[PDB]
Amino acid sequence: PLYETLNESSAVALAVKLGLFPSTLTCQEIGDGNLNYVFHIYRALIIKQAVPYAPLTIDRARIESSALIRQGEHVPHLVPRVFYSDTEMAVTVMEDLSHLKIARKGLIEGENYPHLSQHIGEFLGKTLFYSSDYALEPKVKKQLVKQFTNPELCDITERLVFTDPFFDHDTNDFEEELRPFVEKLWNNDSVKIEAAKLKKSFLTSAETLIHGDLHTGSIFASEHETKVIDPEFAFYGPIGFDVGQFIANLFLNALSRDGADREPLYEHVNQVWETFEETFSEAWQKDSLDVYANIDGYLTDTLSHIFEEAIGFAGCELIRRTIGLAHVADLDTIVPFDKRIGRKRLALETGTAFIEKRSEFKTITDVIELFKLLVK
Amino acid sequence: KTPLYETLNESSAVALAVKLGLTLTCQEIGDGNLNYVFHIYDRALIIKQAVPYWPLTIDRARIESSALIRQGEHVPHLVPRVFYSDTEMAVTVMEDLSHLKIARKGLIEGENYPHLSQHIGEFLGKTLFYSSDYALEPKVKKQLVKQFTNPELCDITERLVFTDPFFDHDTNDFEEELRPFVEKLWNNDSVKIEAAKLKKSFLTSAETLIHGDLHTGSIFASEHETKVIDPEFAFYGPIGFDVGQFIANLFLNALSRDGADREPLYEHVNQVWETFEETFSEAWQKDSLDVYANIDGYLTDTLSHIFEEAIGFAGCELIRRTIGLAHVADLDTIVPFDKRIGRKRLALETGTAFIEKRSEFKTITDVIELFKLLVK
Ligand SMILES: Nc1ncnc2c1ncn2[C@@H]1O[C@H](COP(=O)(O)OP(=O)(O)O)[C@@H](O)[C@H]1O
Ligand SMILES: Nc1ncnc2c1ncn2[C@@H]1O[C@H](COP(=O)(O)OP(=O)(O)O)[C@@H](O)[C@H]1O
Ligand SMILES: [Ho]
Ligand SMILES: [Ho]
Ligand SMILES: [Ho]
Ligand SMILES: [Ho]
Repeated sequence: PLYETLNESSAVALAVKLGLFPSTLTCQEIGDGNLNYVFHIYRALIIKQAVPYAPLTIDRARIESSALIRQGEHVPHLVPRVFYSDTEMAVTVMEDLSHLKIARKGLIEGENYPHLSQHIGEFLGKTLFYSSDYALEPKVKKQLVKQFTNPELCDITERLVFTDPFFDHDTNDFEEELRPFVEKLWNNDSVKIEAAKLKKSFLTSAETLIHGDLHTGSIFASEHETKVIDPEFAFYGPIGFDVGQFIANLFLNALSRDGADREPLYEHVNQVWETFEETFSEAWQKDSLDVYANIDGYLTDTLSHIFEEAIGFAGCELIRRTIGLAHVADLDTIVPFDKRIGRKRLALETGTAFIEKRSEFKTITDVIELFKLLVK
Repeated sequence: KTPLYETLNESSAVALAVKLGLTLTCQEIGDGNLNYVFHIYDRALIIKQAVPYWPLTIDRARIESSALIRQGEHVPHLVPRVFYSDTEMAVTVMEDLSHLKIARKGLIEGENYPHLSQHIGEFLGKTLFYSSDYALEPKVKKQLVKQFTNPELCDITERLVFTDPFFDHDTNDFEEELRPFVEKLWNNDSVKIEAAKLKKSFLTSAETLIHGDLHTGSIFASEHETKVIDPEFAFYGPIGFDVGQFIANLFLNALSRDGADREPLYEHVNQVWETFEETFSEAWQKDSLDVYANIDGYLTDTLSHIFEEAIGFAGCELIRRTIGLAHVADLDTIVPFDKRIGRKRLALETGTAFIEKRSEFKTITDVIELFKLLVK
């Protein structure tokens, strides 16, 4: 069996064997998860390897490499370069981005990252367009669907984002002071029917190759640079999903802040939708293969559908990150405790509003303005 | 080793039937040029084989065999039994149904087939449910999507049903007397935008394993029996598609008839929707895996979505069959010529109305009553 877990030594040996170094090197394992090692080798390099836990298939490393390379074809400046990949060893050798900070960390420290939304909006519009039926011959697209089928990672999302938070399930994790509001959600038939439909779309709508986990902890940032990483959840899913999960995580950071310190984030939500729409639209007009593409009003109705699902998926992400298994540092580190519970209540209520009202919003401004009203 | 595909003849077809262990006479009775259908007698047997030669791979035989077997697990009384299949030779050995008549032929001859809609409604509700995410564990369903990926047959449909009739494309085929009305369709931006969305759903909504070409020429019928055949177009697609294609073909036959003779067809349109809804609903109650399934109103909204798409897909089928490459004998055999033109103009008009107004109908009766008024 060809798979063997690497260490700092064999990681160095792999790097030299690839001719990526002469080589005089030091290696430190710097990963923060329990299912991947990330080896930093210092010119520098990163080698990421999936571990079986021996649980989750090491096949996600094939998806991740393939996803990163595909993203690199259209937005090379917004993803790490890949130098080597191997499915059997479950390895991706890629560009070192140690000079950057994970965006969630920076944002909690109070960095504002002026270009974050412009860069992520571009990432969203080009990646989501160029792997769609709008951009690709349909027989080609259908092969990519097979190639990026991701049953085990999709299973995590289907459960965590779309199901468990809405019921009294074992995976949930919330303070007992939130229970009155949590049980309010559980008893809300109409929001749950809506969460069901959004889930159905997640299950069935193979529109493009999505990132599948595009939150602020999956992005590197500094003043001038942005890089998206860790596309292990990539599969063919709804266009609105990456847009919505990103947006929710900007709202999650706003909720961790107070007063006028929230404005940079509200500005990020506006600018990211704006940039997504502009970017998707330029691509659509330049590169669409569809005979229907140029019919007046078709791009518009298409964007309206993506906008609506995006808001619904943001609602689920807001709710999921508050009371489910996998939380965010933005909410969990708010102090004092009573203030934390207050803001977590607001994440629940705004997420609910987003799900229920998603088709009523006409612009991103309506979304921002409604959120601001609720969180006053 | 070597390539194993070889075209069968009447002799080698008999030799295979005996080698399988299943004094004989053989006649090839196929009506297309892409398949041979060998009838073997004395008890009887059918052997279908794909021909390589619209050039089309023999891979469709693999789809068809596996689609037939899957349909048979839930509705064995509504599909021919499969005794043997082989992907390399591209053969399906199946139950003889020569005591039955192709439904389109029988309907044009004036057969009414009292149970046709009862039987097709059940086929529709059970096949479409039990292969969906509602019925299957999502990891299981996702592998069935790979297995029934059908790029070439889908390409036919995406072109013929959803694209070509709506523009001045070379595949179209209509009398020059229809041109004023045909060009009216081509210039209709708002209906084309809706055809585009219906297509997008065909391209992207992997909800269930559908038959993909369920018209009246794909069904065997007698007074007491119904059998669905030729699921070569099978893939993971929108639930409403089979429902809508079938419905459109009942309306196509109605248009070929006059006056009081149309009523058994209108009753079939009503009964097939009713029975589909009943059958799908019973299945939903008894066999859903979804925690969301029994939330009051969710089955209802789900059926409303299927109903809407089904009417829009019916619109496309009505138009497609009238002016596209592949016509229907119901319309093309209408006499005299001017009557044929009149009825073909109405198929275009009702199809357009179906596409445009699909979300405004509340019941199947609404659909039947609008059709009746348009074809007075
Ligand atoms: N290309 C890289 N350059 C520098 N550090 C990286 C790089 N990729 C990952 N890391 C570090 O390792 C951590 C975990 O990486 P990630 O790809 O998210 O692994 P996991 O999928 O296990 O979460 C990141 O937060 C980051 O600090
Ligand atoms: N199981 C069967 N029993 C009896 N006749 C059959 C059977 N299957 C097909 N046929 C006959 O052969 C014709 C062609 O079958 P079909 O499966 O529709 O092939 P094609 O894909 O080439 O149209 C049918 O219209 C029918 O007359
Ligand atoms: Ho990560
Ligand atoms: Ho990851
Ligand atoms: Ho056929
Ligand atoms: Ho066929």
